[PDB]
Amino acid sequence: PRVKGGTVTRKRRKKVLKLAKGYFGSKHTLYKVANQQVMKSGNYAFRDRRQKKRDFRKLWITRINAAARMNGLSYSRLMHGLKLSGIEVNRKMLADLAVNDLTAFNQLADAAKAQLNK
Amino acid sequence: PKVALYNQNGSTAGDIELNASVFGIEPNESVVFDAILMQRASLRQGTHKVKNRSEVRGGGRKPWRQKGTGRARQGSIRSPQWRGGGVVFGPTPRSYSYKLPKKVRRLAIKSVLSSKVIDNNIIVLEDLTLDTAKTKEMAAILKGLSVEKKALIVTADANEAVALSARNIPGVTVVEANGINVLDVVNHEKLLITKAAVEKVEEVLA
Amino acid sequence: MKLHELKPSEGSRKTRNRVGRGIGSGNGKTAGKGHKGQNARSGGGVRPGFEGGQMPLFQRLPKRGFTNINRKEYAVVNLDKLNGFAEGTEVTPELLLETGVISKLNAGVKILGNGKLEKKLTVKANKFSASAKEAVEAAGGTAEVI
Amino acid sequence: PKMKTHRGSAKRFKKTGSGKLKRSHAYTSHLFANKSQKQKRKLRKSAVVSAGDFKRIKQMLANIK
RNA sequence: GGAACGAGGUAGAUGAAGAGGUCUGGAAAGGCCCGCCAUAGGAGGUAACAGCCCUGUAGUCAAAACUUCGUUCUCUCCUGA
RNA sequence: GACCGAUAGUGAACCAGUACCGUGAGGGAAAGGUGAAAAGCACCCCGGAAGGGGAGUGAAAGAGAUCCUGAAACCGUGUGCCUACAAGUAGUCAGAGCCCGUUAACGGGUGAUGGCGUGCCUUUUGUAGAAUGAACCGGCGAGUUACGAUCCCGUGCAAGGUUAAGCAGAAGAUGCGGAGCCGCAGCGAAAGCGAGUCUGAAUAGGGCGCAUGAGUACGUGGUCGUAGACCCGAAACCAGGUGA
RNA sequence: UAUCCUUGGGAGUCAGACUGCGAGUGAUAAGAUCCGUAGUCGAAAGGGAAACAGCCCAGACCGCCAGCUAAGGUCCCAAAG
RNA sequence: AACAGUGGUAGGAGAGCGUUCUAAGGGCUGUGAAGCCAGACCGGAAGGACUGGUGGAGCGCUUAGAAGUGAGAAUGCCGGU
Ligand SMILES: [K+]
Ligand SMILES: [K+]
Ligand SMILES: [K+]
Ligand SMILES: [K+]
Ligand SMILES: [K+]
Ligand SMILES: [K+]
Ligand SMILES: [Mg+2]
Ligand SMILES: [Mg+2]
Ligand SMILES: [Mg+2]
Ligand SMILES: [Mg+2]
Ligand SMILES: [Mg+2]
Ligand SMILES: [Mg+2]
Ligand SMILES: [Mg+2]
Ligand SMILES: [Mg+2]
Ligand SMILES: [Mg+2]
Ligand SMILES: [Mg+2]
Ligand SMILES: [Mg+2]
Ligand SMILES: [Mg+2]
Ligand SMILES: [Mg+2]
Ligand SMILES: [Mg+2]
Ligand SMILES: [Mg+2]
Ligand SMILES: [Mg+2]
Ligand SMILES: [Mg+2]
Ligand SMILES: [Mg+2]
Ligand SMILES: [Mg+2]
Repeated sequence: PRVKGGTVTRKRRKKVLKLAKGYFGSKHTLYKVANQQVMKSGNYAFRDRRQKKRDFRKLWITRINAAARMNGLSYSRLMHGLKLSGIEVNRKMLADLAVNDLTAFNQLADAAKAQLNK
Repeated sequence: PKVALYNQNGSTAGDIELNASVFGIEPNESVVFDAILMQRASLRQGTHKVKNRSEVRGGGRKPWRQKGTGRARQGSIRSPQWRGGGVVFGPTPRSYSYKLPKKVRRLAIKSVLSSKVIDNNIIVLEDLTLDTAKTKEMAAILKGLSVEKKALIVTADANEAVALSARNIPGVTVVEANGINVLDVVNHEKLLITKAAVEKVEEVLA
Repeated sequence: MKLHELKPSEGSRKTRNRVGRGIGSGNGKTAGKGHKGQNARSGGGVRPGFEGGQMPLFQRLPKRGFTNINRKEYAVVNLDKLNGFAEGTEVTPELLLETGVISKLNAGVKILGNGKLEKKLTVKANKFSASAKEAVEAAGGTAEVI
Repeated sequence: PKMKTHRGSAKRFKKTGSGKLKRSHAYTSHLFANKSQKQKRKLRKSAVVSAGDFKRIKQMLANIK
């Protein structure tokens, strides 16, 4: 029996074009360039899901350093102080304190400072 | 195994012993599967063909010179990448039939008959004699025997009166003892065999 | 079995491999033939036993022997086969052929002396091995050549 | 169509009981002055086809019993 | 070369049984509830998918004329141990 | 009919060997569908007409003659968000603001700004490559079939296994058909001998075998042989014709 | 520590590249050429060397707005003296 | 359950998705089938549903079988733009 091309080809390509909504010009309209961009977007999305975890850690460290230097400590020494005091609060939470509850952050910073002066 | 021996009316006239060598064996499912595929393949007509690039009309000359035109090089307007061109491969007339070993054939039919007995779908009649060809008569007989879905009727010899009475009823097939076969028996839910026909079938298989 | 509940015996059937149907199949693109060269071409490859121009093995070696027109082949029967028969039977080639002990007569039946025979038989055959003749006679039988 | 036996090979090989191929030795035609008697004694005997070569040419002798 | 007869081919004939009730619907052949014919439940068509609406089908018949085959008869021919 | 269903199937579903092309031999297309029924839009309005807007017919006119369905490229109209200091393989991750409200989901649309980031394919030691291929969209377009060989797997029987043609039968199953084929015994070039046999002067040694045994029929799958043999592509060769 | 061998089925490969080390050819030139030896690439994404197949660190089944380290770094671009 | 592993070209092996047709069961459909057009749903992937719009008569599902069975590239062929 003969198998006509049928509707399978159009269905598959439409799915890709729907994933390409919002792409510029032909990249949301033409299957080949759309297909390339959707494939390329896949590699980028994977890469960036791993880069996300570095960018936010980078952001937290920057914020902690600013708040630390408001207590007369560099980030290096603050983190060393916390480790000596056994504090396991991570940089996401330290950054949160620095921004949302600065008094709490200073308490942790003072704890670190005690250990450093020991 | 023992089964009830009926008459056309539908009353039980006691029982009858079927030969265990034919109706009592453990159905070999694997050989039944093969028997069914083999038979259905043997029914295939296999009359299908396409035209390859040699058979398609025209296409002799080279569409254009090999070099210089800037077109892809082509050899014939009936190449398989051309619209209208020859098909690459595709259906060609062939037969699908093949043969199983005789013993596998016998094992298949024995398995299928013994399976009928396991499901209580084997109706044995003292005899089946119709006075005249009359579909009404046959339909009444089948209702008497509580035959609802398809049924295969197996007579010992050519029974013209029965064949004509049952010909027109959907899903009711009439067969001589010689003509019984795996696909027919498996297809039809009930097996109405006559006592005379049972011995003829046993004679061959046993 | 039901026509709507058919199952093949496990491992009796496999699905054919279809090459050149995309990357994910693993036989996409080059369809298992690697890259270029004679072996990858359609109807490619050299003839059986060709060695690239190195002299083929068969041509390096010398022909041997001849075929005898009058070559006789005997349907051989060992003593263990005769043991299947009953005592007092005269085992002729006609009896052997009918009972299916031998499939084909060829130039005749030859009895050979492999195995044991514990039955008195009147073996009639075209040829006997020295061992077979002794063994048939040793068990009280007769080994008549015919 | 039936596969055709390689007739040149049929004249050169012979199947053994276990399906190996028996062959003659090369260097057994002439120039025997240039070969030591030890070589000649040994080349006179038959040999078996190697595993490497057997797989290359097994199909050429398929029809041979 | 000629008759008689038989079976065919080249047109045709006849041919059973539900507008069943009801529900949607432009339109029932469909759904639901009931029947009936069948040697006929092949098929096509009919306002949606029909064994019971039409042409049909199974079955049984039909040829002025032409044509094919067959069997008998006529006719023709014929000694061999 | 486990054949095609309008790029398919005949080149030709249609006024097709036609149109067209060629001096000629010759080559050689494209092109199906209103509706159940023309009931094929009376009449009115704009217009020279075409084409429209009503009104009627119809179940439907968003079925009105290239008249079933009507995808994508492509061309437009309206606007919710953004856009005139910006360096862009155009996305992706982060992210306010504004606008919406879903297959109700740690929702949808847009995206100021930040980080990262040189298409796809082929061919290559190595290609973002300034090496090759693709204007775009759609359809079509490439390991198949027959017959043999071999291996794995499955099944039947098993020192046995199996029929071919053919004859009966639904173009079937099946029944009959044992001719033939493979295996159970091998060794030798052969005569021949035979669990041995060949070499040899040899009860010697050694080779190949046996003792240390499973084959066969059918089916599926892998590969191979012969066939165009995975598909496309030469420059040429030959044969018969057509042209001064 | 968990490979190795025999038999059989199916392959692909025969253009290699650079880096370190031991040599030849060359001029103790070449991103040159030809071998030995180890690695990486080829067929390997991630981090570093500004960019940079072959160098340094290290092997991506997948998610996380968690942590510790490698090479390399910590004045600003740009995480950290 | 524990432990271990899970980059990959040529290539080998396994398990699947989907398309057309057939058989057998069981269904859907004029109270609207296929196709087409949306959507924020589902599955590990190929993919599968549900709802609404269009459409106006055919089509799924389960098991098995058979293949003209899957396209983005061939200066591919044809059509449209
Ligand atoms: K190459
Ligand atoms: K169409
Ligand atoms: K295209
Ligand atoms: K002339
Ligand atoms: K390579
Ligand atoms: K609707
Ligand atoms: Mg296609
Ligand atoms: Mg031709
Ligand atoms: Mg691969
Ligand atoms: Mg290539
Ligand atoms: Mg040479
Ligand atoms: Mg009538
Ligand atoms: Mg009638
Ligand atoms: Mg309709
Ligand atoms: Mg056509
Ligand atoms: Mg219609
Ligand atoms: Mg190069
Ligand atoms: Mg090139
Ligand atoms: Mg180009
Ligand atoms: Mg170099
Ligand atoms: Mg690369
Ligand atoms: Mg890993
Ligand atoms: Mg640290
Ligand atoms: Mg900094
Ligand atoms: Mg195809």
